[PDB]
Amino acid sequence: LSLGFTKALMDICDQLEKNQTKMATYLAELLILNYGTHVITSVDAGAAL
Amino acid sequence: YLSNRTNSRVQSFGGVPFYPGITLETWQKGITNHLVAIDRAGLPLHFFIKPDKLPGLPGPLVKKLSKTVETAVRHYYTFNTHPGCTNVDSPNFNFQANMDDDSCDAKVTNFTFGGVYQECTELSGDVLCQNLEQKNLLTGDFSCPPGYSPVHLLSQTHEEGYSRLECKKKCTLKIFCKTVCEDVFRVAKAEFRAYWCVAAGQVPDNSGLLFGGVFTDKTINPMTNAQSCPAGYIPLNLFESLKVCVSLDYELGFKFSVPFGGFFSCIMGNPLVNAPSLKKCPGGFSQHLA
Amino acid sequence: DYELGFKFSVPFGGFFSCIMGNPLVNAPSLKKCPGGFSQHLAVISDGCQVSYCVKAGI
Amino acid sequence: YLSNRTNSRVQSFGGVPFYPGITLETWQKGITNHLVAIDRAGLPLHFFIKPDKLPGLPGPLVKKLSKTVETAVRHYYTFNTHPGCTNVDSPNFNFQANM
Ligand SMILES: *[C@@H]1O[C@H](CO)[C@@H](O)[C@H](O)[C@H]1NC(C)=O
Ligand SMILES: *[C@@H]1O[C@H](CO)[C@@H](O)[C@H](O)[C@H]1NC(C)=O
Ligand SMILES: *[C@@H]1O[C@H](CO)[C@@H](O)[C@H](O)[C@H]1NC(C)=O
Repeated sequence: LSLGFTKALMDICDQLEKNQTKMATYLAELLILNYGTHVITSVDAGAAL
Repeated sequence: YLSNRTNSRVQSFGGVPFYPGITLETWQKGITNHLVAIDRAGLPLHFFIKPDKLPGLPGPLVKKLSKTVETAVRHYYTFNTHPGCTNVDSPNFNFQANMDDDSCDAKVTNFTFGGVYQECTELSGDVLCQNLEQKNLLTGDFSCPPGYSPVHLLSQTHEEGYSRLECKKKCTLKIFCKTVCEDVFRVAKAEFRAYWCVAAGQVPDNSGLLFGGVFTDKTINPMTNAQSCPAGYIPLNLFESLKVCVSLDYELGFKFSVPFGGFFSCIMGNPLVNAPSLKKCPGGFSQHLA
Repeated sequence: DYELGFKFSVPFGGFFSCIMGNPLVNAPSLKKCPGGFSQHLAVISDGCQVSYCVKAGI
Repeated sequence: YLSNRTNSRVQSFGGVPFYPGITLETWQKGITNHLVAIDRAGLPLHFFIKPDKLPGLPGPLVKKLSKTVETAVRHYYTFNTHPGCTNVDSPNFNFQANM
């Protein structure tokens, strides 16, 4: 994983260990808003016209 | 009476900045860089939240974390993950500890008033009926769908002239005949009767649908911020120049629908409330021009 | 053929036009979309839309 | 009443980026690199899980491992290896410890 991704992830994990559900779920929502709902594992470098 | 009409539309992504006089070649040779992801595939990110892919962290806690992230997605996926309200749009009177960006121009709370219907009446000649026939889709002909009411949106008339076709043979004195081809002027007219389709009462979800998207060739579609139909929309050209887009499928409509209502012209009536006793804007939705 | 269909089939159903009837249930007594499969467009024919009931099981 | 109708469809893989005015030659001469696997053949990967091809590891355990991998393939091969459900598509209401 990237650096920022791991940062956000272990941040939510510290929120869950810190039992703060509200801030935790909001941080997860921010994560999904900030990193999208899917990670790409394949693209096709090309062009079209 | 000469009339050329030329169109052209290149749509390239992505090479060298296109320009009309370009060859079909210098495009290609200039593709060295300027590559673009033309197709892509991946996985749901919850799949990537696993103890192996993560550094030293407690085992079951990453299970907790994956479930939480996945549920957050789920929330954001089905609806706009609403704990209390739409928040970022007009942050004035909203509960904004969450994230939610439904829409802003809401002024009515009316119901799912689906359906699309009209009437193309001919006044003279047979020209305009063939192209101004914006027949209903929900029935396959000129009708409303069950549970809906084909209330008259607006009536209107036009007057256009086409030099028709005329290849007719004429006998001189029943012995010989000549074919006198002579195309003649004619002002045809059609009375365009639009009939806005609106639900009568509570809809059964089996045959009650929601839609959205209206614009002309001249007026921009603020729905999509374009002059075409958004993905998953047939542009139903109900009006003289409107192409009323249809959310014929749930798929992305559930999150891009904007559950509209209906309204006649300012001189015509209206379908909903603010037994024919009322005639004025059906509820709220102040004059947002279309 | 079975060969790759078994994994790329999407075990569809059938459906007439919105004005015509339908083959399945939701003795001719019913006339409306055969089961579920909300209006997933496939083609329009002079006003009527032609769709199906395309199941996506195993 | 005149009506031409022309089609054209090149489909090349893979040489120099094709373009209509290209000769049938400058295509070829420009194939120096831009090679592409036009045909391929291999073996099932379970065949490659064998104690010789593997470094120091317990003998019968690699037999276990090969059988497990092969069965996983089998699962993924016939159907979509379903323990409980389709999982990654719409991850909302699915059992997603599998694939
Ligand atoms: C966390 O919150 C739950 C629910 O309020 C509570 O039962 C628990 O004691 C709290 N602390 C820990 C360490 O789980
Ligand atoms: C445009 O009109 C001219 C006559 O002015 C005609 O010769 C020509 O074929 C028309 N079309 C184009 C593409 O030039
Ligand atoms: C196209 O039409 C022209 C006449 O305008 C004709 O001479 C020619 O043979 C047709 N076909 C092609 C490929 O140009």
